[PDB]
Amino acid sequence: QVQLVESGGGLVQAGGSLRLSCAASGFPVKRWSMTWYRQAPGKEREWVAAIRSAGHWTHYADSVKGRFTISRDNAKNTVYLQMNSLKPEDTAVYYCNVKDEGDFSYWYDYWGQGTQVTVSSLEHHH
Amino acid sequence: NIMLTQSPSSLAVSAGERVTMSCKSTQSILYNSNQKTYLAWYQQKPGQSPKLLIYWASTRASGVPDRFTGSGSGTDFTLTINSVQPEDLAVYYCHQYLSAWTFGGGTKLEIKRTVAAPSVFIFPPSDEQLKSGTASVVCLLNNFYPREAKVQWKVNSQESVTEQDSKDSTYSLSSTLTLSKADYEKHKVYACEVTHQGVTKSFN
Amino acid sequence: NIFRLTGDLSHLAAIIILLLKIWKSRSCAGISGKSQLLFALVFTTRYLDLFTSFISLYNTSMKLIYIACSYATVYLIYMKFKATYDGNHDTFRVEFLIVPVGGLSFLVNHDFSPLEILWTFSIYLESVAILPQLFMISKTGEAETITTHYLFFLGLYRALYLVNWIWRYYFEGFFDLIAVVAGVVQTVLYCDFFYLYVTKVL
Amino acid sequence: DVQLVESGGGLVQPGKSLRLSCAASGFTFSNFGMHWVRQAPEMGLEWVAYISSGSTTKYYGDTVKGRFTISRDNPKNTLYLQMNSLRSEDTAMYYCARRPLYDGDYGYPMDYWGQGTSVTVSSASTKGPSVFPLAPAALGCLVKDYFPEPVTVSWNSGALTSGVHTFPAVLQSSGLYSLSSVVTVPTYICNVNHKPSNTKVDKKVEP
Amino acid sequence: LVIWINGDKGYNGLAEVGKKFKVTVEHPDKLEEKFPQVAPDIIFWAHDRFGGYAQSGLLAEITPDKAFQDKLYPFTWDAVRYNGKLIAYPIAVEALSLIYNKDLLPNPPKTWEEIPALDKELKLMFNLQEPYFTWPLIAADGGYAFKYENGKYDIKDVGVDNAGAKAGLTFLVDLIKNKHMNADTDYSIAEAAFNKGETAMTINGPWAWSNIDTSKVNYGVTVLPTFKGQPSKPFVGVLSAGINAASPNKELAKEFLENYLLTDEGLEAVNKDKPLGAVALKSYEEELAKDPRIAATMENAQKGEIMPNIPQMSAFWYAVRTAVINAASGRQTVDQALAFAQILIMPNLTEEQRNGFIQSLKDDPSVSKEILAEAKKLNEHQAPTYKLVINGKTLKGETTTKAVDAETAEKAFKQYANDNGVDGVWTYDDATKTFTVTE
Ligand SMILES: OC[C@H]1O[C@H](O[C@H]2[C@H](O)[C@@H](O)[C@@H](O)O[C@@H]2CO)[C@H](O)[C@@H](O)[C@@H]1O
Repeated sequence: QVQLVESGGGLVQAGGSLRLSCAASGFPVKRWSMTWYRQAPGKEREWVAAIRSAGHWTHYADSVKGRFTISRDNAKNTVYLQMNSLKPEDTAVYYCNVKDEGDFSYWYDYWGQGTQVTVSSLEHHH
Repeated sequence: NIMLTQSPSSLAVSAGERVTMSCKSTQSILYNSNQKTYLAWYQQKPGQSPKLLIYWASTRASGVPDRFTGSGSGTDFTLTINSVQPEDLAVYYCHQYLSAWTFGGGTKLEIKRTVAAPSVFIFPPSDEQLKSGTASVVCLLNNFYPREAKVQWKVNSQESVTEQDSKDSTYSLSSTLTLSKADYEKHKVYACEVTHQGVTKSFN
Repeated sequence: NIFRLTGDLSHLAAIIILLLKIWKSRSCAGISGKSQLLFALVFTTRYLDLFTSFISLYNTSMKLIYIACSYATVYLIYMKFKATYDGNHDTFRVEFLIVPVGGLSFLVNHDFSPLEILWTFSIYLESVAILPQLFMISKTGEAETITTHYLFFLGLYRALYLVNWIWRYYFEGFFDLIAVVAGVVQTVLYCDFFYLYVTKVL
Repeated sequence: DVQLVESGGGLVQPGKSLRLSCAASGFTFSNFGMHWVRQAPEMGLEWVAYISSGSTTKYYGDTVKGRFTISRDNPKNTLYLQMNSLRSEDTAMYYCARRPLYDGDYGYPMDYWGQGTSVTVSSASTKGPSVFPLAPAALGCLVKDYFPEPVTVSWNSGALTSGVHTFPAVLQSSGLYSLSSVVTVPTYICNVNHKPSNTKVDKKVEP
Repeated sequence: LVIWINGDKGYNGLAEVGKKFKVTVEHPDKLEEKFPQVAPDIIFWAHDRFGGYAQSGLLAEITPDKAFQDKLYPFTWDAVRYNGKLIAYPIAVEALSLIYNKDLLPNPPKTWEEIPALDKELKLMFNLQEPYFTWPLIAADGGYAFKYENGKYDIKDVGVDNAGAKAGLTFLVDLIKNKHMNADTDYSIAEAAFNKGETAMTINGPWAWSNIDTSKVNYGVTVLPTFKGQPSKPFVGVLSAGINAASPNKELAKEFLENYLLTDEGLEAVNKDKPLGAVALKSYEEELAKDPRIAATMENAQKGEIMPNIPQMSAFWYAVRTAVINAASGRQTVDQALAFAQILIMPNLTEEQRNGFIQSLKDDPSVSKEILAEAKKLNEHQAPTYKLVINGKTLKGETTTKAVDAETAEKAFKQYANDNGVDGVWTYDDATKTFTVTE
C-alpha cells in the first residue's frame, strides 16, 4: 500500500510562483507514472502535467505549457510541479496520481489527498 | 474562482424581527498579507443595481444603516439584520473578491405582516382590441397579502403577480383571459371569483 | 483502467484457446512454432522480475499463467506433438528478428538500464512476434489450428490497447511513444494476419 | 457624484456580435479598473469581464472567455464590451461596475454600478407593442404582443407614481410578451417605451 | 583628485600625468561594481558601464566645446552620447586581437577550426572567465547583446539564444572538453603563460602589449580567427573619463582632463606606460596608426561592434558571464546556460519569479523555449429603416421597423395599426421615410 502526500500549496498573488510536491510513501515500483491533475469547485477534473519514472518524457496541458514544469526525484521518490506566472484561472485543488506502468497492475492507482492553490487577483499600492 | 452558496434560498420575516442569512465558500477566502477576509454583502432591491452593504465580512459600507451586521470566518459567513424594515425587501448576495470575482446564489428576503383583504376590479376587453380579432378580460387584485390567492374564471387565462412593495408590503395580481372574436362574442357575461384568506366581480 | 484489463484478459483467452486447441486436436499443424517461441521469450523477458518483489497475487499469478501457458504451447509444438509439426514450411529466420530488435532496444530506449532495456526488447519483440506465423500462412495458405475465436480475441486485445492509448492520451495526458509505436506495428501486423486468414484460409 | 450609464443592449440573433458601452462620470475613469457583471433570472449575479486602469490586465469568466472582449477609451471615459458568438445563455442585464483603488490594501469591492442594459439573444424578430385601454377606482393600459421584454410603462410622463402597479411580463402562447399597468385614482395618459423596437406610444384611457 | 582605473591599464603613466598637473590614482579591484555602491573625482572605464551611471545621475552632464569636440574622433563622442548628452571624455579605443608567437608559429590560424589541430600538435589559451574575451566567438555567428535597429537598441529583443550564440558557446566548451584550454584559466594565467611562451597565441587587447614587451618574445598582433566562415565580432571599448556627480572639484577635474590628459604630451606619456590602443586625439592617433598593432586593433574594431551605452548592459554582462562560467566549468549545458542568461537579463521580473523560471529551466530543459516565451510574456506584462407616426383619438406614438421596400413597410404599419386599433387616413413622406396615419 502506498500513501501520497501533497504539499506546497497556498495563497499567491497573480504572476507569482509556487512549488508543489507529491511524495509517495511505501514500496516503490520499477516503472511508474505520476500525473498532476487539478479540480476547481464545480468544474471537471483536468490533467495538468505528466511524468514517468525513467527518461526525459514530460507532457503538459495546453493551458499550462511553459508555465508549469514537472520534474522527478527517484532518490527521494518525489515529484515536483513548479508553477510560474500564476493567474487566478489556476485556482484549484491539485492532486497527484501514481499508476503502475508495468503489466497486470491495474489497481496500483493511488491518488493524493489534495492541496489548495489560490491565486489572489488583488491590487496593491507602492 | 471560489464558489459561494447561500442559505436559505428565500425566507420571510415580519417587520422588526431578527434575520440571519448564511454564505458558505468552498475554501477559505482569508488574505495572508492583511489578515482580512475578502467577502462582501450586496443588496439588490427589485429593479435596481446591487448596492454594497458590507465588505471585509465585518466592515460596514458608508451610509449603511446600523441594523446590517456582517460576521463569520473560515468558510462560513452570516449577514444579520436586527430589525427588518419593510424597505429591506431585496435579494442579498455574498461576493468574494480574493481570487477572481464570484457571487452567491441570492437570499431573497420577504416581509411578513397581518393579512390584508384584496380589492377585486374588473376590466373588459376594449373596442380597439376587438377590432384586431382578439379579446382580453382582466381581473385585478389590489393590495392583498399573503400572495396565495385563487382566481376562477366564469363565462386561456394567465396570471402575473407584482413583487411585494417596500412601502406598504402588499401584492397585486392580474389575471388576463384571452379569447378570439367568436369565442368572446358567444358568451354574454364574464366573471371572476377571488378566494383569499382575508368576492366575485362580473360584467355583462 | 478497464480497457487494459479487458485487453490482457482477451490476450490470455487467445493464448488459452490456442493451447486447448493444440491439446484437443492432438496436432499443432498450421502454427509457426517460431512465433510461439518468440512469444514465450517476450513473456520471459518482460516478466523476469517475477521472482523478486511481488506486487500482488493477481500480478504474479497472471505473470505465471502467461509464462506457463506459453511454455506449454512451445512444449506441445516442439516436444509433445512435434511429429505433426512441420518445420519445412516454417523456415523463417528468428535471429533476423531478435538481433535487430535487440539493437533497436539498445538504441531507442528511454533510459539505459538492464530492466528498461529488457522491457523495451520485450515490447519490440512482441511487436514483431507474429511475423513467422504470417510467413507460414503466406506459404502454406491454410491454418488447420488457427481458429476464429483465437483471431477474434487477438483483435479484441489489439483494439482494446488502441482504445486504452487514446483514452490515456486524452484524459490522463499519458502516451508512451515506444509502446504506442510498437503497438501500432503489432496492430498492423495483426490486421494483415486477419486479412491473410480470411482471404486465403476462409 | 459617480455615475455609470450603459448602452447598446438589445435583441440579437445567436452567433452575432454586440458592443456595449458604459459612460462614466463624476470620477477619473482612467484611474479605476472596470468590471462587467451580468444578471439573469436563472443565473443570479455573475461577473463577466474585468479591465485594469491601463488595459494591461484583462480577466474573463470561464463561460465567456474567448467570446467576449473588454476594452476602454480612457479620455472618452468609456468602457466597451464586445460580445461575439452569442448564445441563449448570454441573455441578461449587463452592469458596468467600478473597481475601487487598491482593494488589496483598503478592501473595497465593486462599489458603483450602472443601471445595466438588457441583452437578449434569440432568432425571433422584434415586434412593437400594442396598447389597449382598460375602462375604469383604478384604470390601466394593457400592453400586448411585443418582443423582447424590455419595456417601460409610466403614467403622465412619471407625474404620478402613488398607487401605480406595473406587472412583470409573462410568456404568452404566441411567443410574445404581455403585461398590464394599472393605477388607483380618486385625464391619465399611459406612456409606453419599447427600446428594441423604438416604440414610444402615448395613449389615453377613457370609459 | 581621486582617480579609479582598472589594474591592467597604465596607472603609473597617469600618475606622472597627474604629477605634472594633487592628483591621486588608485586601481581597486572590481571597481566597475565598486563605483556605483561607493558613490573618486574622475573614473576611467569603458563606456558601456558609464551610461547606467548616467541613469543613476552619478555622472554630471558636462558641456563640451565645439573645437574640443572636433579635436577628437566623432564616433568616440558618439560612444559617450547617452540621451543626447555627453557624460564622459573618450580617451582610447581598444579592441580584442590575436597575439601569437612568431617563434612558435609563423602564420596565425585563419579560423577557429584550425586551433584544435595546432593545439594538440603543440601538446590558444585566453581569459575565459570574463565574457568580454569569450564574446567574439559567440557573436561571430550573429549573437548580439541587443537588436540595433534605426539607431536604437531594442531591450525587448535579446539575441543570446541565437543559433550562432549556441554554436560559439558549444565550440568553446568543445575546446574545453578536448583539454585545449583550462576551464578555470583567467587573465593572470593567460598573461603568465604567454609571457613564458608556453601558449602560442592568446586573445587580448592593446594594454597587455607592454607586458608582452617585457617578456621580450616576438609577438604578432592580428585578426581574431573567423568562426564558421564569419569574422569574430568583439565588442569595441571606448576607455573614457567620467566626472563624479558629487565631486567637489568638478571644474578643476574637467580642466585637467581637457588641458593635461587629452593632449599629445599627456597621451604620449600614458601610452608609454601601457598601450592605450586607438587614441581619441586626432594628432596622436595619426602619429600612432603607423604601428601594425594599432592597425590590427582598428581593423578588429571595424569587424566588431561597439558596446551599447544603455543601462541594461551591466545586467547583460552579468548574465553572459554567468552563462559562460557555467558552460566552461561544465556545471550546466550550453543551451541551459543561455536560457539562464535570458532569464537573468529580463529586468521587469520579480526576484521570486526569476528564481521560479530558473528552477523550471533547471528541472525540465525539453520545454525551455516555452518557458522562455512565458517568461518574456510576463516580463512585458510587468513593464512600467422606416418610421411610423400614429395619431389616433386615444393613442399617439411612433414606431420604427427594418424594411427594404416601402410598400411592405406600409403594409406592416397598417397591420400594426389594426393591431393597435387605429383607423385613419394615410400619408407617406419618402424623403423622411415616414408613414403617418391620423384620424
Ligand atoms: O565582464 C566583461 C567586461 O567587459 C568590459 O570590461 C573590459 C574592459 O573594457 C577592458 O578595458 C578591460 O578592463 O577588460 C575588461 C574585462 O575584464 C566592460 O567594460 C565591463 O563592464 C564588463 O564587465
